[PDB]
Amino acid sequence: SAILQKRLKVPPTINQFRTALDSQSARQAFKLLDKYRPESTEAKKNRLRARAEARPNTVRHGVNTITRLVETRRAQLVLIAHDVNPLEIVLHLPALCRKYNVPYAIIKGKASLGTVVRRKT
Amino acid sequence: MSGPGIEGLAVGLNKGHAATQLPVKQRQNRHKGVASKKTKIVRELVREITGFAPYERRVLEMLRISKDKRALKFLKRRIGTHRRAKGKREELQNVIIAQRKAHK
Amino acid sequence: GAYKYMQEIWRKKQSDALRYLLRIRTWHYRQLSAVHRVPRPTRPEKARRLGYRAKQGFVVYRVRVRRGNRKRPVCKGQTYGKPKTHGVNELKNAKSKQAVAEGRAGRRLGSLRVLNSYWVAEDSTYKFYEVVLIDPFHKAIRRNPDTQWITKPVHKHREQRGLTSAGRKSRGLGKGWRFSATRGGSQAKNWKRKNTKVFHRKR
Amino acid sequence: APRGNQMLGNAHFRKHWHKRIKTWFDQPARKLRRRQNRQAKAVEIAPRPVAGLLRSVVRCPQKRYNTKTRLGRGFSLQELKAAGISQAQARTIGIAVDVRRTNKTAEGLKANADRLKEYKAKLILFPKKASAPKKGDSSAEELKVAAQLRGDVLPLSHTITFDEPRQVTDAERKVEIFRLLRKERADKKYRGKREKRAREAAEE
RNA sequence: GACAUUGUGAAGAGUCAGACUCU
RNA sequence: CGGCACUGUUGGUUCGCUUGCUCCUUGGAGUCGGGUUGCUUGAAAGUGCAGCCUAAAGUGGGUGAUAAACUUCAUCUAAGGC
RNA sequence: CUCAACCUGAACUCAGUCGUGAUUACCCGCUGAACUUAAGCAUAUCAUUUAGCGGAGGAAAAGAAACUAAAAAGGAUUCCCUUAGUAACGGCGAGUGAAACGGGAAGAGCCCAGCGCCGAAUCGAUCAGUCUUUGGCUGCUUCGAAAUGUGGCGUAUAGGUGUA
Repeated sequence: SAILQKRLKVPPTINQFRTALDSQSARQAFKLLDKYRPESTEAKKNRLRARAEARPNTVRHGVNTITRLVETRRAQLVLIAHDVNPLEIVLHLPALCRKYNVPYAIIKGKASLGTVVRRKT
Repeated sequence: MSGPGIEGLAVGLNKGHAATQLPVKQRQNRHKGVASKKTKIVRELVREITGFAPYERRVLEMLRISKDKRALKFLKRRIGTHRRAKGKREELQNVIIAQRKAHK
Repeated sequence: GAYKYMQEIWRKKQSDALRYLLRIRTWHYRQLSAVHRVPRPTRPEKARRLGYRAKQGFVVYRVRVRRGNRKRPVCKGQTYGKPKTHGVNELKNAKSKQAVAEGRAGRRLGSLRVLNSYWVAEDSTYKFYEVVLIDPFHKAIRRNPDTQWITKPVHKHREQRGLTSAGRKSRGLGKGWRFSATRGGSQAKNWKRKNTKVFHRKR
Repeated sequence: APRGNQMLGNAHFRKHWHKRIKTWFDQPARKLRRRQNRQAKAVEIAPRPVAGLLRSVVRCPQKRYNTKTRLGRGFSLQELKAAGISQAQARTIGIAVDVRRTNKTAEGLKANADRLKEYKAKLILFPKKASAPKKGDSSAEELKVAAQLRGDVLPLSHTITFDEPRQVTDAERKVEIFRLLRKERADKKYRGKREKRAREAAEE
């Protein structure tokens, strides 16, 4: 399958996902993202009993969540994983972000992005 | 018309037992079919992304050559119905006009 | 939402992008078994609108079905009858390929319940469907008061009785004069009613 | 071999009819069973009417029957609004709601609005908690005369009345009824041809 | 024989007005 | 053994519901439809079902039982479920 | 090349589940004859039926209109009477053959996807308490599912915001 994906001709809208952010820019992007990771499990544990005794800025994730933010022009930066399979889930985001003048980049790693969000992918 | 000897007509253009008409209000179920603004944006963006089908491209070539009858016959054969063929031909003619204005 | 975009994109199956994706996927599917468990739906929005939830107990299988007519299984095309029954080749099955695929999935997986299915690919020889099934004994299903219906004995093997959406399409159910042949819920029931001789008590 | 003057036979007995035979020996048994079911339902839902929901008045559809009325499926939302009854409230106080029917004529709407009004007049509402009544609930001695109603709720009357004799008016006699009917038929039949002629005349 | 599976390039010929058709 | 009705108690649960005004909003695709083939129907220029080819739209789509354009309308809202 | 993710795919006498096979009267999906009638016979008829295969229940299936119709209109499904041996089909031969309106039995309505808002507010195992323990309730128990999206509002009668 890997060989076939190279042998066949790829249409531009599918090929746009092959060219991703370079290593340095990706490192900068992940450095910025890591400053607003969601609440940890240990943080949740420590906060739960304090609240029982008694929402900052965070990276948002999810195509439907991100799609709404882009359409409302509320997102400042959008990062799209390059290996989303099925690809139709994110096939519209690059064109949608560009239609609403929202900066976007295809970054490498749906798993890397999942780590930022304390998820799998 | 009601009057001497006539209380209503059972035949003709004005047949019908007399009755008073309430003002007509559209039922909710009738609203299905109207494109929302967001749906129109979605369809236009998806058109931009995906592009055209092979028969659509053939029809575009015919319309550029200005063979409207040939395009209509081809669309009747492919889409199947005269109504749908007319609709698709009109949409593709609009595409041709937009392309002309944009480029030239 | 993104789901509307997925739906509209999937409506354009002749576009270059979806043609490329379908070509790759069809090649991949042709190399697997006829019935094969799939980790996740290939069309999450289609599955969602057919009734799928990303919850424990919902499973997806891919079924490959051979295309074409149904050849009459007789030796050397020998029917032994009147000429009206000599047809061997241009005979079409009563159930659609999708219904056959759901039936195969349900037969193989006897402990699950077929919920629905959808089209994912096809070439000149095969049609590929993905069947969404439910495990009626997982507690995540039994405790949810909305999926409890499929956990009742009266829904055993819906695809074998033609109750799924694909199955019902072949039964000719509907309202109006175009569908009057199935009054009572089945053509067989209606035929029995119309062809029974009624002897009233006092006549 | 039919012989002589006979009506040609028509009996549809050429199928294996012996496999599909239905007798009616259980007709009285079914009657008894349905009576017992009604009695059980009445005991279950007393003092509510045994028939169940109140149904609406309806004109029979086609011109062969349009001079007759009958019980409908329910009351349209327009009728409920005209009678000042919420749909939610109607479901609770036992009034059938027809969510498909709509009213296009004031007379039809008004008949059902009046029907709803008389049903509300005849209604007896028990307090939600017997200890504590509220507003709208029926009064104490009203709740004593409560009895289960059998048969249709507000049954319809099918008696036929005769218009009072009157005087034959001169204008009535001077009308040409047959000529009028034939004129109406001709006008409807030739409407389109005359429009075509008018369009051609305009074009010339 | 036609259509689909059926993709990526060249050369020739023919249509048009960069497309199509064939070989 | 059940069914009820009322009392008490236990556990959970209730920022809701109706009508007016106000502004906003509103939908299922290899599906529908079309060609052809076969079966089926009382369904007759195709009632229902299916194979292959084709393949949508968005006041759009279906239907109004004689096929087609162009017109008056009327009536529903398919391709998900109990 | 080291480590760590994800994706895909495995092995387990891993922890705990579930399916298989019977029954025939009725029920649901398929497959599918010929005898016979036509005074022959091939379409037709028998018959969308014997026979064959699969799948349930106490009933099943159907079911809340992409309906009927053309009134001053009816209004889910199922069943009965009537329509009616009628319209229609048919080597227009032999034969076949409904439905709506009408009168009744019974009557009960609803939930999603999508759009939008809250946005993980949702859920399974395991551990510990506790009870009326062949199962339930409580959690800083520990794991996992879930952003390729679980839950809440909400579905054509619409719905939602604010307001009285």
